[PDB]
Amino acid sequence: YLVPTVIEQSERAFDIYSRLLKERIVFLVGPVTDESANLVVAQLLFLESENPDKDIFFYINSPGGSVTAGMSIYDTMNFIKPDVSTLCLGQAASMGAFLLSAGEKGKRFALPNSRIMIHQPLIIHARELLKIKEKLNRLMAKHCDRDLADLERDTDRDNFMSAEEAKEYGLIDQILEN
Amino acid sequence: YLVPTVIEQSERAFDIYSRLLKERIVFLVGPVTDESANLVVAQLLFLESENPDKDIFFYINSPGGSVTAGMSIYDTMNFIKPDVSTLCLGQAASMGAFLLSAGEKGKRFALPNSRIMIHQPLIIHARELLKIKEKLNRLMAKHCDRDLADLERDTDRDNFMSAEEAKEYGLIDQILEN
Amino acid sequence: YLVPTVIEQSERAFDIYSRLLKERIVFLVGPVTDESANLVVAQLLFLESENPDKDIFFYINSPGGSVTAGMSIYDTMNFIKPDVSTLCLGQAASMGAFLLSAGEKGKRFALPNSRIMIHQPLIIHARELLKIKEKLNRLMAKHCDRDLADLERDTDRDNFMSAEEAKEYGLIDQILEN
Amino acid sequence: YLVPTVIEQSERAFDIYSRLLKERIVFLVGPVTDESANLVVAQLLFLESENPDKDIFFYINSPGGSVTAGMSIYDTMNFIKPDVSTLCLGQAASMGAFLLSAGEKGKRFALPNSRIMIHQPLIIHARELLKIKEKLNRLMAKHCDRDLADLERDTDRDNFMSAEEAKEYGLIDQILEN
Amino acid sequence: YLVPTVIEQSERAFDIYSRLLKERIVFLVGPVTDESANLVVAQLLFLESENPDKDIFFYINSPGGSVTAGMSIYDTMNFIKPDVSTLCLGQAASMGAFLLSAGEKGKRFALPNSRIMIHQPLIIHARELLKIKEKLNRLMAKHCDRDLADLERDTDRDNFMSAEEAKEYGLIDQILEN
Amino acid sequence: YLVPTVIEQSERAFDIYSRLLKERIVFLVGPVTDESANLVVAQLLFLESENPDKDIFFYINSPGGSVTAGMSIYDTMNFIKPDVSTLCLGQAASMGAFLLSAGEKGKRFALPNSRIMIHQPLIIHARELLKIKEKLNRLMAKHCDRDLADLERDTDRDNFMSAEEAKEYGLIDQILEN
Amino acid sequence: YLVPTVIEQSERAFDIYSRLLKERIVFLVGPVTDESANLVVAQLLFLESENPDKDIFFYINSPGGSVTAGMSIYDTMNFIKPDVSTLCLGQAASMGAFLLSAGEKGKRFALPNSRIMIHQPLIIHARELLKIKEKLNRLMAKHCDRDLADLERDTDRDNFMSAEEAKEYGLIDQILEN
Amino acid sequence: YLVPTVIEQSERAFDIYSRLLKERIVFLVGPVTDESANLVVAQLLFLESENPDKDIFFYINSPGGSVTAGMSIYDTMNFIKPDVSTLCLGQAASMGAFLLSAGEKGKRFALPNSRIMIHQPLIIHARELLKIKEKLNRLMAKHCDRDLADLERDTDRDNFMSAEEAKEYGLIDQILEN
Amino acid sequence: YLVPTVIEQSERAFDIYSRLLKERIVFLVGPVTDESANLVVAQLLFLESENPDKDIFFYINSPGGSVTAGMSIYDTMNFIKPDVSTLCLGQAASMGAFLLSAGEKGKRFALPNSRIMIHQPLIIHARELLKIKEKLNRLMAKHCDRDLADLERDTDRDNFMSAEEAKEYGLIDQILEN
Amino acid sequence: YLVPTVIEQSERAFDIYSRLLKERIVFLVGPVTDESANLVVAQLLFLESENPDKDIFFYINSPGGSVTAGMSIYDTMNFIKPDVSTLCLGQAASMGAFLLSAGEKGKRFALPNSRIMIHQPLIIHARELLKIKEKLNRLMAKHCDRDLADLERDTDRDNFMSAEEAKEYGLIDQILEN
Amino acid sequence: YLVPTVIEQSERAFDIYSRLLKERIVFLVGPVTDESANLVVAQLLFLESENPDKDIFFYINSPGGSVTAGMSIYDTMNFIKPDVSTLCLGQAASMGAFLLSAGEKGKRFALPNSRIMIHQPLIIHARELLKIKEKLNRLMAKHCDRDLADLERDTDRDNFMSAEEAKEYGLIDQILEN
Repeated sequence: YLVPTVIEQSERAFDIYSRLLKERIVFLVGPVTDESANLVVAQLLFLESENPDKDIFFYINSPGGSVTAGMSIYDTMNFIKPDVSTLCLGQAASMGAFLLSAGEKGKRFALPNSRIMIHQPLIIHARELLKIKEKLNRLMAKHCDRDLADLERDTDRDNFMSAEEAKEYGLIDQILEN
Repeated sequence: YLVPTVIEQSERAFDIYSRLLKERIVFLVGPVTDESANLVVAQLLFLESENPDKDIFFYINSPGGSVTAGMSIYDTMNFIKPDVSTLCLGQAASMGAFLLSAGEKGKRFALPNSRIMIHQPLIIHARELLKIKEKLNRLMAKHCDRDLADLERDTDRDNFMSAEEAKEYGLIDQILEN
Repeated sequence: YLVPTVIEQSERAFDIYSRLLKERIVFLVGPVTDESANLVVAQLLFLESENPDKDIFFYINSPGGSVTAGMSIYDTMNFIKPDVSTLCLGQAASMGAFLLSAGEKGKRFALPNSRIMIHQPLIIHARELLKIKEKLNRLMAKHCDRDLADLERDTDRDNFMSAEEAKEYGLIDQILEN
Repeated sequence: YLVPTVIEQSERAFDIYSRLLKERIVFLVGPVTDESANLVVAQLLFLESENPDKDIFFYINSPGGSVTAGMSIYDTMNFIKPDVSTLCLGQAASMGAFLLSAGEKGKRFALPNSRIMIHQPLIIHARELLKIKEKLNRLMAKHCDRDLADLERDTDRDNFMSAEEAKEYGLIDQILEN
Repeated sequence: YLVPTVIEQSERAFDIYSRLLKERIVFLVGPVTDESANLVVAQLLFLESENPDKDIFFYINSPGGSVTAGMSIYDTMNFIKPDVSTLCLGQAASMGAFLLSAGEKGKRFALPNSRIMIHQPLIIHARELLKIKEKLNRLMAKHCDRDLADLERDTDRDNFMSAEEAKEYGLIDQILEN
Repeated sequence: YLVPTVIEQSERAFDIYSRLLKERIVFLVGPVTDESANLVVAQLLFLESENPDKDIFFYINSPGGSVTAGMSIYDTMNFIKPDVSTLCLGQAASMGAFLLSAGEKGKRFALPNSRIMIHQPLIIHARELLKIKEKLNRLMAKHCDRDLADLERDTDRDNFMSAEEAKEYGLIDQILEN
Repeated sequence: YLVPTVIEQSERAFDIYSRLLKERIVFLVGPVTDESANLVVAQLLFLESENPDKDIFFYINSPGGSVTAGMSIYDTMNFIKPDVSTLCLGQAASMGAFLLSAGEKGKRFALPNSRIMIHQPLIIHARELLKIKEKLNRLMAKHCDRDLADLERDTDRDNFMSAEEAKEYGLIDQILEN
Repeated sequence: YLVPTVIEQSERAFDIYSRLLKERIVFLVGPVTDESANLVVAQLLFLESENPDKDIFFYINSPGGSVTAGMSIYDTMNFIKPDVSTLCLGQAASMGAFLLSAGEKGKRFALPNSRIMIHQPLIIHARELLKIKEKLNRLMAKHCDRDLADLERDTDRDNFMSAEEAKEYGLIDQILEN
Repeated sequence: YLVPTVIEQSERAFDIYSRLLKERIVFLVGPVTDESANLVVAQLLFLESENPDKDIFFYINSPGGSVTAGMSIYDTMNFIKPDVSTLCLGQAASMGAFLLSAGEKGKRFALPNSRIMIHQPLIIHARELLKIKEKLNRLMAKHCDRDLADLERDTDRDNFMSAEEAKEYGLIDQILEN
Repeated sequence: YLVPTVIEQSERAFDIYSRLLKERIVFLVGPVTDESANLVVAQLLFLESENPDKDIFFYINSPGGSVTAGMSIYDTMNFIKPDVSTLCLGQAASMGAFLLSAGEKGKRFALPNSRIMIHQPLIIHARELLKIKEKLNRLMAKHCDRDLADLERDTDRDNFMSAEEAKEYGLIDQILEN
Repeated sequence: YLVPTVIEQSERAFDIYSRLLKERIVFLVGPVTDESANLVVAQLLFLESENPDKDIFFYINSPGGSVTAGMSIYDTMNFIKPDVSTLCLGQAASMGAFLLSAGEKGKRFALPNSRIMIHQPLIIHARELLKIKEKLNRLMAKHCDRDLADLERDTDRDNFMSAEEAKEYGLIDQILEN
């Protein structure tokens, strides 16, 4: 795709994504891969360095992806000093929902027509996948202020939640209309 | 394709799309994908930032695409402060028609020889697709000042509407000859 | 993937990876190949030249790769004067775990949700692979302050270790939460 | 792969390989092909031109490749005035080992965990390959201060030598730990 | 392949091939194709224009290629005023050997370990290929100061000549060791 | 695969499947396709013709398949006079479970380690698939002596039932150990 | 697929399809192609020859196919003396529905869970397809005792009819449960 | 492959596999698939019918395969009246080892150089695979007169057992040299 | 390939391979696979059954193959009562040489221009392949009346032996000219 | 290809190749492969068995093939008692020429417009191919009553001989016009 | 393609080609390949054997093919005692025209709308193809009672001759209308 160039007044020419990175917006679009995860991490590290006291807005539009790739993003967000806010656009599923729910508590947002899926399909052998299964359900339960039993019950099913359902579940704090 | 470069007098060299983005024109061409949807969103966010009080012209030439990708565009247009006007060029179908009808009421336009299709083929399981089916028919009914029953009847069929038929249906407000 | 551009204040425009290389961060992402290994080496040599007394931070997110490619990285890290610190993000497996464990003793780190695998699948004939097998187990035993017998026992199995298990094993020195 | 950009203080921006070429380091990575061989030659000719009295460091990480391509490198190294030092990183095999052994006598180096293979698989008809077979064994014998009989015996087998074995064989002069 | 950038002192940044073109070196690497032949021609025309009295060094490393493509190079070399010297690196075969032998008489060189093949496989119908066969054998005989009968005999066989054999044959004038 | 030949004493040579068809056993193995469904139908029609008063044993080992293909089998079983008994071997899922449950009431069997899935993924437009969805849930409810509400609830989930669970659900009448 | 062999008592061994052809059953399964249409025709001609006064049962399970191929079947059925009865199993769509409706009036049957689609997608230029469109709608109107206007209205939509709806439409005469 | 034909004296010509089926030998060769499993089942059912009091010899040479396919074989062997003896030739792994261990107790054999692997890789979601995991470990523990804990420990690792180790484990009863 | 049919006088028509199986000749041609190994086993079992006191001639023309597949042949030959003679035609390598050497001692033959290779490339993890490596070297040493040390030395190299060299090595007993 | 069936009067139906095998004609057509070589061997063994005192006519039309495959044919022809005559049809090259020349001395024939090539391209390593090269040149020299030096000279070139040239060379004894 | 079966009254069932072979008609259809040429030869040899005094009718419908394959047919036709008549159906080109013209003089026929092309495209090196070129032109000149100069002129062009032109040229003797 052709990525548009915009001009910042200060003049500096940036592609549209770099222009938004300047505003501390990091995008995760499409499946989480080692490469896309590392770009998210590189951007998060960069933004902390430029100003440790300013929020980072992590926009998620993603069907899922690699667990380890997603976990590198997760730990980076928890590790770096500035709060990382999250926003769900279109969808957040599997690791995408995980990363959404993992944003700074009180700053996790969704747009009204988004769909959030907490199902973790986990696809290594047979007991290595379970260590992951349990680890993710525990972290989700923590993020959601829910019992481990509730996440064990719900991350089992590929059902989507509306932004309101996700808010009540505890994955997001607010729904943004304007 | 080779994308031409034009010179803005102020001089600044831009590709033709970036030059038109400078005039607040955002293009959606071809199928709506996560990547193309995110480029539309990135452009819409950018334009709001540069001047929240100036209209954005969203030009649509698209056969359809992913629902969630289209919904990220939809919510962005509804979310950002400046009115987002829409124009149908060639065609708008499925999600393209949705996004066309979703433009700011009173500023939804079509060119005379365009063809607009409101059919929503929806192609997840079997009851997750219906949540979408109903959600889109309700939003279309809202956009069109039509009963839900009318959209349930018409989004069922892959028939195309002329710009005049779309105007009477309520998808567009005006047809532009000059 | 589109790699974002950021601006260094001094102005200089860099892609995000080059911007982090400026901060002495070298990334190894994905499988270790001759090309990716040589890029790591080129970066390590460069950084030593710019300032031999400053630490290099080598970030690893890798499932494994070629042994000889990994060994060129290993010898470069041991060869160049400045300490090379390591960090595991997401995962380090096979040669990735080797390179992680190979970082400067006292400066080998992991993030809390990473997974470290010391299994060396070794995939030449039949006795050329064993020279490698033994060489890697001896180096691992050295890195870990473990008996050769312990590495012979554990590099045999494709089990993953948590950051805490890796710390107790002796692959890493510290786990970083913040 | 994305090749990082670094800044030379003098400022000049270079990719990492060009930055190291400035320091007279030429890399041969991966199989020797007509294109990669010609890049090595072009770099060697360039470096001689800039300063005929300064050593060139030729870093080799290569499984082998075309004989004629390798011979163009070989003759260029012997032809150009400045000594061309060599270093084995990871591995040097077949033509790679040939080029390693072919470096300036007294300046042929290897890293400790590298593996050097002098086997020449030679893969033209049946007697054209032998002219090559004999020519390479004679040149190897010359480089190594070994009898033709010894190279005829050893270039026959696909066994790898450790850096110490290669040093005793006569392929390299020194092993570099620091 | 990544082509290195070097800096000319005058500063001007050039890729390594352009930097050598500045020194009047033209490279023909790999098979002769319409595109690669035209690049050689474009470079030869350019160099004549910049300075008609300075020699051009045409470096050949090529297994062969299209006859008509090779003939465009041949006529350009004969046509342009400055002497075009030739050098064989690695190999020159079929059209490559033709172009090597076609260099300015007294300035045709080879490196010591190169291999030169004058066999012309000629692969149109059946009598169109013979017009070419005869034309090339006559031109070779001219270049070599040999009888047509000798070229008819030797261009028949796919045997390689050493630089010394090529010198005695009459394809090259000198062999360059230093 | 090679299909074995066996001899019937009466002698007549049959492939193993034809030999079992002679004993009134019809196999459905693998996905239900138009071709495999028609073979089942052809066999069922044949067997009724040979003896309308003898039971037909329909052995099912199938992950699912086309609905219309499965329905041709279903109607044939209901249509032909002799009772069609069913047996689940390995698995019966989607249409396979449907056909299993559809066997003559009182003669629906499963083997102890089989797994039965009543989930109907239904993969036409959007309201044509629902006519099918409802039709299949109603027929399942009939077969199982369950409310439509129970099948609407359970055919929604891709969970497998053990033979005992299927027996309690009402899909099978008996479990056969010997 | 393996086609079973059955034995006719008279003994004669037949594959299951040939055994049913002996009972005057002709199957059309899957898309109508020139080859499958010609097999249907060959069977119909054969059966008329063996006994011109006995009905032929043409079983249809088909999504559609070539118009000309379907028309050869249609004319053969109308041409040959014995009545050709039809039965819909699973489905009959496009040309399949045409051929179903085309059976002898009073002997057109469907099984209860079949789905019949009269939509004729017609996929030549632009006016050659219309000659077909009109011809098929006229023949359907004839078969159904419906106005041309009704078929013009309904063959326009890809909706499926239940056996009862098809009976009321006039495509079939009876629905067979037993 | 061409399958040889042999003549039975009684004369009857059989392919070699059918000739051995006559001697009650059933072969499972290669991966267990729905088709190969059903052929094994068809053969087992046939053999029981011909003589319920004669042993069946099931020869296994298989790396593994589908669980449900393997379970249909397992239940058939347990279900049919005559003892089913088993023999491991070459190897039995995963489901192959399961089926080997599942033979009639006291009649489970292996050849001396065979290799038996009880590892069950299980490759559905995440808790459907565990129902299988537990079910197979329980059945293995039963077959082997071992604790569930021992199978949970050993079916975890992809290690091979010699025939003697398998005998001591309890997978086989005897090793056959002659 | 078309396999010729020949007539046995007794008349019985056989393909040429079946005709030779009647003479107790079993062929192993090409790579040893599970399927080809099982055909060899099936033939060996058959021949023992027809006459346990008559020799079987196993003709080998094979580059190698699967170890486990080869071992099933090996154990069958050792297991069945009649001596199994072997003959090398063209070549026997890897497992082919193993099976050749494994024939009945005193009846292992080769044709004069055959080439026998005892190299065992063994291509599982890293210590599972060694169990095989050692097992095969021990069996070879047994077959050859050689020390384990000699086979460890020679099965290491991909050199071919002439029939005379194989005879002296101890792989074969006799060379057959007539 | 469809292979015709002919009737032998004695009646017995044979395919045309089997009918000619009955007349002791063995065909080698196309490249020599392990499979085609083994069919030739199987036929030669068969024919010797039926009548050891009758000549076998081996018809060759072949561009070449595997050496070991060809050698199995060669040794079989030399091994079996009846003279094996040879005939070249169309061509005999490489191994085909070898096998032609290898026929019984005094009974080696060619048709007048055939082309015979003794070039042995030999396409293993580098000294394993030479053992073959020398072995084949020695056998050819034997067959032709020529010096080893003459075959070393001529098997070097891919030139074709007419039947008369082959006769004078010593590859064939006679040329057959009628 | 399905090849029809016909019944010979004597009854004997033959495929249609075998039935015509019985009438001494040999067909060459499509390109001449080693396999199709050998089938023609096998048929010609067979027919001579059955009755050396009866004509063979060789029907040609072929665009061309391999020269050596065609020459094996040519020599067989000239070699075998009975006259081989030829007939051109549809076309005869290149080797097909050669074989047509090569039929027994006075018995070479063509059908009226056939097209005969004597162009010999000859598609080896460059002088091996000419030996063929000359040989074929000489044989054509012989067949046609034309000068070598005339065939050298006309076999040069890819023009087609009508049956009348071919008759006047001398390729055929008669044109058959009835």
